[PDB]
Amino acid sequence: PQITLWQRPIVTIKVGGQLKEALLDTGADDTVLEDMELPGRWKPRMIGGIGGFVKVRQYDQIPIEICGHKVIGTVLVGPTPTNIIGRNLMTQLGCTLNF
Amino acid sequence: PQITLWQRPIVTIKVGGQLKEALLDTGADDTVLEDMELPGRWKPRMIGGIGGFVKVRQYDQIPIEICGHKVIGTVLVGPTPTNIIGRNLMTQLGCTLNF
Ligand SMILES: CC(C)CN(C[C@@H](O)[C@H](Cc1ccccc1)NC(=O)O[C@H]1CO[C@H]2OCC[C@H]21)S(=O)(=O)c1ccc(C(N)=O)cc1
Repeated sequence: PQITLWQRPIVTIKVGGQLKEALLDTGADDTVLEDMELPGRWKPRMIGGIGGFVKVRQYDQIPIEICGHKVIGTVLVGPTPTNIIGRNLMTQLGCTLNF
Repeated sequence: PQITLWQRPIVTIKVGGQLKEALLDTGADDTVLEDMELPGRWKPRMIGGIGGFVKVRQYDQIPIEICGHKVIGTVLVGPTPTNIIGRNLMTQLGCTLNF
């Protein structure tokens, strides 16, 4: 669709068998999800933002369904205050910024 | 313009007489710039980023030139990893996200 930015661009996603709301975020290189269970091996990272850094687990090749579209990519899991869909998945949707 | 998301959507802005690089950030409610000096009075504000809450200076009705367009609105100034243009100004650009 065409999503305006008058409000937060929040969409419903399905990941790890769980349904949740997440923010379409052009300012995020990668997708970052609030603490949840995911299968497989992971690697520790530190990612930085406005309040400083948060410790996350990096999972690779995680399928996520976003607005009825199945995409796959890197997901970072940790104590983020909100679920963020980053550029690494938005590209798979063919999502662009337009003005 | 149409901006794909394979790379960071960075643009040059002109603000307070200076040129700066800034990130078009749909995950940001607000526009947040690194320490700067802007005219007029400021008001206290606390914002919550990925790492926690941060004190910033809120300046109102600041003109910024972005991609050839003049926007005028609220600018928060404080410790940020990068200058971010949030939805408050992107709406003035007429920015939308599209599939
Ligand atoms: C600040 C930018 C440069 C990076 N951040 C993405 C932003 O869009 C970040 C996303 C977000 C984090 C926490 C709560 C709500 C939204 N937004 C963000 O910090 O916005 C600030 C300014 O306006 C306010 O509205 C929402 C929170 C406040 S990030 O910190 O969340 C981030 C950092 C690293 C990565 C990564 N390494 O992939 C991904 C995301």
